[PDB]
Amino acid sequence: KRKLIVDSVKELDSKTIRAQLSDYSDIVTTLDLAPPTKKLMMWKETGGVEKLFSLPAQPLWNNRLLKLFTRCLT
Amino acid sequence: DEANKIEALHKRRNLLAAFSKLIIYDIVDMHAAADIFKHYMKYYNDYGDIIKETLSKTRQIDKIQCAKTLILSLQQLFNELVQEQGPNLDRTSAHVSGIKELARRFALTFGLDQIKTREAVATLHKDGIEFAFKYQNQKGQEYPPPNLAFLEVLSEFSSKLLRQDKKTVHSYLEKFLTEQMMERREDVWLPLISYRNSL
Amino acid sequence: TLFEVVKLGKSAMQSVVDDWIESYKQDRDIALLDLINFFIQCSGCRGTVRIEMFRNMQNAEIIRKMTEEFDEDSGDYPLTMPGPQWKKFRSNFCEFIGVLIRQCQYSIIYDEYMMDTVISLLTGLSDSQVRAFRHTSTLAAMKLMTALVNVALNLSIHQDNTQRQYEAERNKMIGKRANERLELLLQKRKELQENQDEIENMMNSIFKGIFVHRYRDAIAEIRAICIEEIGVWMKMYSDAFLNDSYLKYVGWTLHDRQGEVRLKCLKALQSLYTNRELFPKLELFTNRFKDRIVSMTLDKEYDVAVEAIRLVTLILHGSEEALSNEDCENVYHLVYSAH
Repeated sequence: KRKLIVDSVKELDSKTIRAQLSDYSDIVTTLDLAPPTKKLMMWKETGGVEKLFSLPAQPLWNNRLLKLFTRCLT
Repeated sequence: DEANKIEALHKRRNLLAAFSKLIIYDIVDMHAAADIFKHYMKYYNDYGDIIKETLSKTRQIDKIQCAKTLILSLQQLFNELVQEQGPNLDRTSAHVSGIKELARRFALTFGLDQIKTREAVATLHKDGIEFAFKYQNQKGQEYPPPNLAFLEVLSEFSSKLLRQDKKTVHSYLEKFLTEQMMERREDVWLPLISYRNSL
Repeated sequence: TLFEVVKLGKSAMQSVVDDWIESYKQDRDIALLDLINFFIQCSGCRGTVRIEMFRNMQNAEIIRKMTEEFDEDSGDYPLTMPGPQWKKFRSNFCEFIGVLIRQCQYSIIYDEYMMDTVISLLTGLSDSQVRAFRHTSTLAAMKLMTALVNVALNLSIHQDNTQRQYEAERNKMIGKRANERLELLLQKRKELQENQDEIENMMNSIFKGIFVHRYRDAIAEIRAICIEEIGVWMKMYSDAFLNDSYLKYVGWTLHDRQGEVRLKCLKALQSLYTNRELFPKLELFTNRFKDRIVSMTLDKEYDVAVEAIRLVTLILHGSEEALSNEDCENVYHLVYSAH
C-alpha cells in the first residue's frame, strides 16, 4: 500500500555548505596531461591488445609485405 | 632511469606479444603454456589484458586444448606451491587461498550456455581428481593422498555444474574414493566434505 | 478538460488565451476554479476540487484532499517521468501561461484578488512535503515571476511614455487644455507608479515566499531552476535588478555541490556578462568571486570547465586588469588537457 517514497524533511544543514566553503576540493581534481613525448605517442598509436596483436613486431613499411602477413591470420 | 624503465617494459611487452602470437601457434600445435598462464596475478599490471585475451582467443577456437592448458597450468601452480612449502602445504597461508582466488577468476570466464561447459568442466573435475590422487602415500595412511590440497581448488569449480551430471561424476569418482573416505569427516578431509556438499 | 487541451496538440495558444480571458470576464469564479484545477492537473492529478470546497475550505485541507485523490502509481511524477510527451507538455504549459499573463496586464493583475489566491495556493503547494506539487509549483512560479518581470518592464516603459508627454507639455506652457493634459498625464503617471509599487511589492512577496525556501531546496534541480530564472530576469530587466542586493544570492549559489546546478549557474553567468560591451555594475562581485571561479576551471565535469574558461575569456574582454600572471600560466597549462 502507498508505494510512493515519502520525504521526511527538505531542509539541509548549513554546515556541509560551510565545509565546501572551507574545503572545495571535492569538485576539483588534477590536470591530466597528454603524453609529452613522441615515443609514448607512437607506442600509444600501435598500442592496445588488438593493435599489438594484429601487427608484426618488426615493422613493415611497404603494404605489399603487409598483405602476405595479414593474409594468413585466421 | 624513467625513460630506460619505460622502454624496457614496453620492449618486454612487445616480446610477450610476439609470444602470444606464438600462443596462437600453441593453439594449433605447440604446448607448454602453463608458465605464461601462471604468471597472471604476480604480474597483473603488466600482463592482465594479454593473459585475458589469450584465454578468450583459446576459448573461442578450441575448448578442448583450452581445458588441457588450463589443467596443466593448475598442475604447474600446484607443483610450484608444494615444492615451495613442502610437507605442511600451508592452507593457512594466504598464497593457496590466492591461487583459489585465481581459480575463481578462471571460473568467471566460463558461461553456462556452452555445451563444452557441460563436458569440458566435467573433464576438468575428472583430471583434478586424478591429479589429487596422482601420487600415492608412503604411510599414515594409504587412503590420505599427498598433494591433496588441489581439491580445495576443484571445490571452487564444483559450484558451477550440474545437477544431473553430479551423479555421473560421482560414479566416476567412486574409482578414486572409498567408503571410509566418504564416511570420515574431519578438518583435514574438509575438501572432500565440501566436494560432497557440492555433489 | 484543460490538461488534455494543453497536452494533445493545441493548434494555437493565443486563441485559447483570448477565449479564457473573455470567459474570466464572464465568470471569475468558474474560470478561477479551472485555473486551480489546471495547476493541480499539470502535476498529473485527476482529482477535482469542488465549488463549495473551492469557496469554503482552507488551502491546506484542499491540498490534503488532493493528496488523497493524487492517485499516483510510483514516486515518479510527470516532471520526472520520461518520454517526449511530458517535455512538450512543459513547453506548452509555459507558453500558454506567459502569453496569458502578458495580454491581461491592464485588468486582471489589478483586481487585488487573483494574485493573493494564486500566491497563497502556490506557497502551500511549495511548502507541502509532497514533492510533485512542490516541483511543479517551483517551475510555475518561476514562469509567473518572469511574466511579472515583463509587467515591470512594460510599466516602466509606459511611465517613460507618460513622462515624455509630460515633458512635452512642460514645454507647452500656454493653452487652456495644457493644464488639463498635464494633470491627466500626472494622474496616469501616479496611477502607474502606484501600480508599479504594487507590482514590486508582489515581486518581493513572491521572492521572499518562494526563492528563500527554494534557493536552498533538497532537490538540486529546483535550485538550478531558481538561478536560471534570476539570470533570465537580470538579462531581461537589467536596469532595476543588477545590483549586489540580488547578486549575493547568486554568490551563495556559486558554492553548490552538484555539477548540473553549476552548469546552469555558469551558463547564466556567461550569458549575462556578454550582454553589455561596457560593464553594467558587478565589479565588486567579480573581485569577490574571480579566484574561486578560476579555481573552478578544474571541475571534474568537462562542461563546467568549458563554461569556466569562457567566463575567464569574458574577464579578459572586460578588463585585462583582473587577471594575474599565475592565472595565465595556469590556463596555458590547461591548454594541454586530455579533453
